[PDB]
Amino acid sequence: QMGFSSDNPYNKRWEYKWKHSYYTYPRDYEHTEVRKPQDSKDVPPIYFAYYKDFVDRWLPGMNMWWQRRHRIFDKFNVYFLPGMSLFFYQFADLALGFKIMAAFPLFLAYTRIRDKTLDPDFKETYLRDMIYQNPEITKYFNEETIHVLDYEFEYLPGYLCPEKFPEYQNKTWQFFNTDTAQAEGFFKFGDVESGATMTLKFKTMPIPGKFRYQVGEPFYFYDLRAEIKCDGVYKEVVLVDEKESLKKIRPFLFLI
Amino acid sequence: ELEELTETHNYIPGAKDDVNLRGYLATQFAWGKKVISFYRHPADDFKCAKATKNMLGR
Amino acid sequence: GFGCFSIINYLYGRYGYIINESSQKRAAQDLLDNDMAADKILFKNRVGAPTRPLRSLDDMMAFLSGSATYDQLADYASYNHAMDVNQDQQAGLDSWMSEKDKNMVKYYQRSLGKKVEGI
Amino acid sequence: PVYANRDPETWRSAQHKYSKYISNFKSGDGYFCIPEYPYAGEVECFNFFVSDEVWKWAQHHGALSPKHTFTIVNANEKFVHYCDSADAFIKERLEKRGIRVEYNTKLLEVHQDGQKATFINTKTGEKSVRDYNNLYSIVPSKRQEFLDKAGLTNGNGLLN
Amino acid sequence: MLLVKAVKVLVMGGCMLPIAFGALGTGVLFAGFNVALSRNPEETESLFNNTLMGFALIETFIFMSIGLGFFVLFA
Amino acid sequence: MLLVKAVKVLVMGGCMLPIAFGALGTGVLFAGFNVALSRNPEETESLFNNTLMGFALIETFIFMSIGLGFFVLFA
Amino acid sequence: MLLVKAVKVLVMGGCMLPIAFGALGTGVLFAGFNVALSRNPEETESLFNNTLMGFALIETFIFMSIGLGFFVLFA
Amino acid sequence: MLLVKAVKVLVMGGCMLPIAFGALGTGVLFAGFNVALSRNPEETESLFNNTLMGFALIETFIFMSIGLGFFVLFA
Amino acid sequence: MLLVKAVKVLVMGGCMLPIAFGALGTGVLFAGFNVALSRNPEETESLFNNTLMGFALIETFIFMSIGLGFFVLFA
Ligand SMILES: CCCCCCCCCCCCCCCCCC(=O)OC[C@H](COP(=O)([O-])OCC[N+](C)(C)C)OC(=O)CCCCCCCCCCCCCCCCC
Ligand SMILES: CCCCCCCCCCCCCCCCCC(=O)OC[C@H](COP(=O)([O-])OCC[N+](C)(C)C)OC(=O)CCCCCCCCCCCCCCCCC
Ligand SMILES: CCCCCCCCCCCCCCCCCC(=O)OC[C@H](COP(=O)([O-])OCC[N+](C)(C)C)OC(=O)CCCCCCCCCCCCCCCCC
Ligand SMILES: Nc1ncnc2c1ncn2[C@@H]1O[C@H](COP(=O)(O)OP(=O)(O)OP(=O)(O)O)[C@@H](O)[C@H]1O
Ligand SMILES: [Mg+2]
Repeated sequence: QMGFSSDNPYNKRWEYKWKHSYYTYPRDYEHTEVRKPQDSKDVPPIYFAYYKDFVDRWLPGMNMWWQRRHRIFDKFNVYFLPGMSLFFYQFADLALGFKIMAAFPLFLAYTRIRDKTLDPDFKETYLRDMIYQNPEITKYFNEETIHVLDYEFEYLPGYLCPEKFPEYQNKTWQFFNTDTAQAEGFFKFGDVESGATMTLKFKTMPIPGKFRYQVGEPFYFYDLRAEIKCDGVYKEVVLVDEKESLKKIRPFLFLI
Repeated sequence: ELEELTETHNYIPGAKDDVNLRGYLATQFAWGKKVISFYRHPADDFKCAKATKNMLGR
Repeated sequence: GFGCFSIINYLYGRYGYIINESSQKRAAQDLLDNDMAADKILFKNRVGAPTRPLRSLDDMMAFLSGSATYDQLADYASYNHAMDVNQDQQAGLDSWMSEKDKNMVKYYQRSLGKKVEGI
Repeated sequence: PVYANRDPETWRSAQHKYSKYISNFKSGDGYFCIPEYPYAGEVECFNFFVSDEVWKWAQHHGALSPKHTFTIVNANEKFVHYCDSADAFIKERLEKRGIRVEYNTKLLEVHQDGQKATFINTKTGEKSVRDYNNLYSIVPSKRQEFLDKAGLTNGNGLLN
Repeated sequence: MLLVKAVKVLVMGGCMLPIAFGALGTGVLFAGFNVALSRNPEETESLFNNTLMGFALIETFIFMSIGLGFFVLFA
Repeated sequence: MLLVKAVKVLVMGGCMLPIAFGALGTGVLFAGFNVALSRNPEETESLFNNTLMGFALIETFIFMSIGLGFFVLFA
Repeated sequence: MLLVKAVKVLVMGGCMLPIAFGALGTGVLFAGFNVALSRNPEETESLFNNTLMGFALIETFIFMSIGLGFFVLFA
Repeated sequence: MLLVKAVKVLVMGGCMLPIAFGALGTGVLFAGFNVALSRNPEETESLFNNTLMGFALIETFIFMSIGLGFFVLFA
Repeated sequence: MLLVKAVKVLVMGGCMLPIAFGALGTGVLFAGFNVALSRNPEETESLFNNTLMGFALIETFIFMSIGLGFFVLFA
């Protein structure tokens, strides 16, 4: 699901990505059809630029934090950092060093809230390169003729089944995280040439790569399935199977 | 067209002209002879920055 | 770092005497014990100035280990008139000094704002 | 993830794979293989006590998956042949730490494609293939024939 | 006491000696860069990079001493 | 008192030491530039920019010294 | 007593002398590496490594001096 | 007073140190100009210009010290 | 007594003079190695061994000085 969304009807999955060069916001939202001069309001009201920045930049940004608030309710953000901020706030008048140690855990909480509330962005260029390498998909789909009908990608809530992923049953990791950092979604594709359609379901999880402490890929497709549908032919392609991918690599269990 | 350059704050002379001949006549004897790049806006800044294992991004 | 350095520097101001107050009391009396010993072994001319600190090895150490030795000698050398007199003594003009002339430096120290007794 | 006791001659100063055996063990089955005596590096190459302590920290904060297996595949029946007191302490400390051992088994083959390691129990002659993700083995030795053609070595291949 | 304080402030002045050698070490390094550049101007990148990297280590010692200076001046 | 002040002013004189090494490091830098220039004059511009650039970093330390000079002299 | 203490802090300042020479010796070494690179840039990694290695040996003397400093400063 | 002035004038004498290094750097600068000229005399005027340019940056440090000298001598 | 002890401590600091010269000598030797290495890298092993050997001879004098220092410091 897309968290950052305004009343603009076009380009929903690109609204947070596109950086417009506008000085202020357009008078009216992008029109879906040709309208009449009286359909819009000339000389918009006073303080209109400040109103737009609130309902087009601030409000959709707060709806994101509210939509994904279930990912920040961990014991570290809720109890540790605020309690650490209060212990030094009682001594803020003694010296400047206490003001800093009382505000740092709050700026740290915002950073974790900021990063955790963003929409999960995978490397889509790695994905399209992966499917365009499969002959069963390129048989019906090509980049010059493919179009997106629907897109959904959101984190999975809470801890998962503690038999397929026993890693998340760690009280030290749970103290910092209340979610899993995994995401699940699909891709509705269509080809204007062959008329084919397919639902590209996929699951992702962060993995370690080639290093000790740093994550290798926060969104690694360990399950990638495509249910291709054509004029009268139905195919099911398995680019990445989870039963064979989970035997080689395990999640990363982000901390902080 | 002059109002379009003003209202968009494209007040760098000759930015939107493919051949800014007026820009070459003024720079015939200038140091670091150069003309403004095509469609250069006085507000855009494409500056980047990176941190490497060495200092100063090297 | 700024938070910790500003904190420990505060604790060292509020607290700290718990472990260093002894070293200050020791140096306080020591700074007075060595000064009293300097006045015992030091050449003072008709004014209270240690003009011969290098007379012997024991005088060099007593002059350096003292606190007021630097001032009694610096104030004597910083007094224009006192050095004009000495410049005349070197030429052969000298005489006896009264109790008021002997304290020409104490008057000079008082003028600068010093706390000097024995006028 | 296949590691050994020495560095090959094809590596330059910019290669540090030797240092990743302990660090890059995020998950999977680990094997520490000991060849058949006589071999070089009896005690100066046993790093399964430092790895356990380092791999003990990973399991505390989740860096190392909880479903991992590390076992010592010893071809020989004992670690230190000519010192029982030393070998007794090792076998005693391995148990206190919680490490598993398999004697009379020596590594035989390594498949770099699917990460398959073929082991064989010299005592029973029964071989098996096991998936690995972090493998360490002390390079095995080999007796030279020119010392046997002259009639100098005795048995194992050492000088008499 | 008062003299030891005088030596402390004096040592702080001695810290300006690396500052002098750092200047000479800089001109020497850039003097070689010029020559090294004329000999083979194709590899400007590497030469130029290694130059500043050296300049870094040179000035590193400079500020290291400055720290040592204030340290002795107050400790 | 009078001794320490005499040392403070003394250290202020020490700051003129880098000023000396900066002069030598400067002549050496331009000495090499002339050689580097005569070696390959086609790339004069590159040598020249790098020449003056190094000089900037050289007198930068010199200015930095004067800072410490007045600091101890008044702090 | 205090006289010896004055020399203790004075010797501590003297430790900034290798710091100055270490800075100059750094520029000289890297100045040569620049020229050596233009000459035969095929062995960058080799020459580059030898440069940092030699430098490490320099800081060894530097830290050695500082260690010697605090030693005589307190013993 | 006079004693502080005595160390001020003493510092004022230190200003002659860059005046000394400036002479050596000058000789080195023109030394390179000569050898560099021999290798490529086709660009004499170019070298000559950069030669005198460097000698100016030398006196820049020199006059700077004399300024610093007279200042602290009276301030 | 207290004076000769101060000179003993003073001489102990003087040992850091070879330390400075040794640091500068290190860059020079390694500089000659790098440049000499680029000119003939086929025999890097030979030049490299000779380099460290010389560096060892340098530390000989270094340790000799410190040895001399501690000696006169207590003898
Ligand atoms: C206890 C006394 C209170 C002390 C005063 C505290 C004031 C708090 C409110 C004012 C400061 C708000 C932050 C301004 C800085 C961020 C600017 C911004 O909006 O960017 C949005 C950005 C928008 O993203 P963007 O700016 O990076 O751009 C997005 C991409 N493009 C440009 C392409 C569109 O989103 C966010 O930053 C996340 C939401 C920010 C949350 C800010 C805090 C809001 C607090 C709401 C309080 C609600 C309860 C109380 C009020 C109830 C009302 C009745
Ligand atoms: C008595 C006064 C108290 C004041 C409190 C301290 C506030 C700071 C001092 C006042 C300054 C106010 C004016 C400055 C406006 C901000 C300017 C700015 O640059 O900000 C842009 C930033 C943008 O940050 P950004 O990371 O999103 O993007 C910028 C990226 N760089 C830095 C590279 C450019 O947005 C912010 O406002 C961050 C600071 C917000 C501070 C909020 C403090 C509270 C933390 C959240 C509480 C969470 C509690 C956890 C509970 C459990 C979870 C459910
Ligand atoms: C009159 C009243 C109002 C006055 C207002 C001020 C008007 C100023 C007029 C414009 C001045 C522009 C100076 C630009 C100089 C660039 C020359 C050049 O391209 O170098 C070519 C030079 C020479 O190449 P050349 O080919 O162009 O010229 C050759 C010259 N001859 C013929 C002699 C051989 O080569 C270089 O690239 C060296 C670049 C060095 C750049 C150093 C200058 C930096 C200063 C600019 C930054 C200032 C930013 C200030 C921002 C402040 C914000 C608060
Ligand atoms: N190789 C790069 N070099 C310089 N800047 C980069 C590079 N890669 C990314 N950046 C910057 O980091 C930003 C984030 O990169 P990111 O791959 O997440 O974008 P993306 O739109 O999600 O790509 P994709 O469609 O494949 O998912 C980019 O917008 C870019 O500004
Ligand atoms: Mg993406």
